[PDB]
Amino acid sequence: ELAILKEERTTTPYLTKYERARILGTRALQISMNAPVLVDIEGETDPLQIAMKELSQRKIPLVIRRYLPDGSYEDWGCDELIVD
Amino acid sequence: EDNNRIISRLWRSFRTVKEMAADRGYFISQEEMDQSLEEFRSKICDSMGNPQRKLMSFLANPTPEALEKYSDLGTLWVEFCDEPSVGIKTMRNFCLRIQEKNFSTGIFIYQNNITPSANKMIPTVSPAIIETFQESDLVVNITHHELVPKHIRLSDGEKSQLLQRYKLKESQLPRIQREDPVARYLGLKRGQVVKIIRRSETSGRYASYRICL
Amino acid sequence: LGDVELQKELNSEYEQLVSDRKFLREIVFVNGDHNWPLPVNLRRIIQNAQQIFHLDRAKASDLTIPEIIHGVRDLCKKLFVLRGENELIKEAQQNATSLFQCLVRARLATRRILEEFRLNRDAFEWVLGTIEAQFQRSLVHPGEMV
Amino acid sequence: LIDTAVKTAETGYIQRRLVKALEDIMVHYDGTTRNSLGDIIQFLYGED
Amino acid sequence: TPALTVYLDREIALDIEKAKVIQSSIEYTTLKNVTSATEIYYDPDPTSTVIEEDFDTVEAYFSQSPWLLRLELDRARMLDKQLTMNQVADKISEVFSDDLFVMWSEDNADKLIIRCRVIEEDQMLKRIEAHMLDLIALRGIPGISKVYMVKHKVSVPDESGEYKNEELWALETDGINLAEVMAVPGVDSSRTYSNSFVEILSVLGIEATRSSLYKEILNVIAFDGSYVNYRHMALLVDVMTSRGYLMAITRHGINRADTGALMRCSF
Repeated sequence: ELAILKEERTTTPYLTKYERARILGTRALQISMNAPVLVDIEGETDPLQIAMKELSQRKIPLVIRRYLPDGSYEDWGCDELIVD
Repeated sequence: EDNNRIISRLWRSFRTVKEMAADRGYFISQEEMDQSLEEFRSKICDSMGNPQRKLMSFLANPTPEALEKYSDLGTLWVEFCDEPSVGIKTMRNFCLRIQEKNFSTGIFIYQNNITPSANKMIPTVSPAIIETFQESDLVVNITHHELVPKHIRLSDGEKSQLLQRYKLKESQLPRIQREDPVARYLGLKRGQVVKIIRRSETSGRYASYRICL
Repeated sequence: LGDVELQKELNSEYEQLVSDRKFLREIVFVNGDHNWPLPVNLRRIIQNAQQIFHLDRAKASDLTIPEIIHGVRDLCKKLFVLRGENELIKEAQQNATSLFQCLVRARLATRRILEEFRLNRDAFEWVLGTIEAQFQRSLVHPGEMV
Repeated sequence: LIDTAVKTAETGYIQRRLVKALEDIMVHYDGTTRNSLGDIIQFLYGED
Repeated sequence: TPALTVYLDREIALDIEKAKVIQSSIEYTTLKNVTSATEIYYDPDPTSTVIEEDFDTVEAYFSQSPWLLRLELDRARMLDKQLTMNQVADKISEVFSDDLFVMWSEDNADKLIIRCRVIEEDQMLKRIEAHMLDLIALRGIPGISKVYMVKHKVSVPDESGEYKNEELWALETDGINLAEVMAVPGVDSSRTYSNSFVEILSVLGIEATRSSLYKEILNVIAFDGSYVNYRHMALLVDVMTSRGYLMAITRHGINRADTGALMRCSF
């Protein structure tokens, strides 16, 4: 009804600064609550740095729902948005 | 002397009225466009030199392009009145004549003032449309000013396209007053959308859209 | 020397440049000012390309004219401020990047690329890709409290 | 000293009024600049 | 400080005498501006006089109420405004067509005088004198109290296409009347500008109002060499002109919007 098909998605293909900040915060909070970790944890123990490692390797299992001013929205998985 | 100045100002106002009509889409003969001050004085003035404002009143028909585009474009009547103050009498005659020959739009150019009692007949004369301008206002064509970019009224289909492209409602657009000098000059009715292309120092060119209230 | 099926492209380039000249002089900047804040510093890109690809010894350049012209033409059609196949979307996209396209074409001209900057093919491709990426990075993010 | 002591109140009032006037304006995912009512202020931010 | 910048037509814009004539045409002078001192004389007989200077003038002017007004016109004030006796007397008769009969001494006369007759009336004369001194115009646009002959270093392309400075006269003013000055012949009607953007809105529309608003804000900010990026002032002027009319940054502007009650109360 308000979801947009993956073909006519006309928002930016790039992760914005706010989306990146909130995604990292949410992933860090999740990992600090003994959530499973998708990357191989080698040296670092801080949940924020682990979340950054996951973000770089496109392994954060989250979805951004971008609301338009008319109420409709587009859904983008974190692994398909482009990270600078 | 001052007679020359009065005649020149009246001729400038007449040229502005013709430019207004042609801009709005009506066909005007190219020779009546280039009407010169002396030739105008020949065709209008008297032996005493004072001008008959009853000969300037002309009739304009829609150019075929402005008919294919603005399907709601009827036939235009333009009258320069002789009474400086205009009352309910003169408006009654004007409205009777406009409805009498099914003229869609009647422009009533006056000199001094149009009284509110007369002013009340302007909206009550459906389905015809009566607009008024003051001669002092028409001396300069303001659409030629450098700060006034070119306004182009959209058609119904293009207005719908504009609203759907932005997923917009009519009330969520920038707005223009019906009494705006460029809306007044263009004969904008409520709900019609002009497109305003203008200079942009950051991007070169920028298109703006306003809905007339 | 003497070719025609290439002089056509050279004339197309020069006519686009004259169009930009006329546009900027008569509509946008009538008083002649030509130093304006714009995204993506092209001077720095060109000099970085020279440093990275070692453009000394004025070596014979393997960068053909049609490839230069088509590279800049393709680049000008890859700077996306608005995405969508709509028609007003296309109009707004071209209105958005007209001044920046004027800049990119004033700098990456065929004579300038070949003589003034003496770029080879690698430095040229690097300049185009860097302009692409840095322009995509200069855009405002949705959510800004502007 | 009088200028420094006295003008700061007018300046702070001006900045408060500007902030209240422009506080609800955001760039949206379609590029437009709209207020809280959804009304368009600029069709593209900064026109570029 | 209201002010217009009246750009002249190019033929005028290079010549200085023509520009000064346009200045004279655009500037506002009233009968107050050229009058020294007014008297009231009892002159019982219109064909004779009790005075000793103007008897010869009216004996050369001949071959109603006995209340006379004898107003005097200083020399230099007439000289500087290109005004003579003929135009002034005509202007008085313009609004006192037939309820007043005007006598005027000649211009070379050792005393520059005007005499008028009404057609107990020692106070209607005073009322008429006050209304003349305070409402009779001579030439120019009302609302323009001063005009200046200013020089603008415009940069225009040469015949070789290269940009070169060019020295043009233009007019700056005290007061504002955009519509009437825009019409005056000799003025570039497409380039007259006002520092009051309310006037711009009333005359030129809302887009010109946005342009004028940006120009004023940029002037105020960039006065001291400060540089604010364009987009911020563009946003500020777009918020102020978005509804079709000028929205002030006040409660009277902000709180007349359609936003929620909690926002408006919070301000």
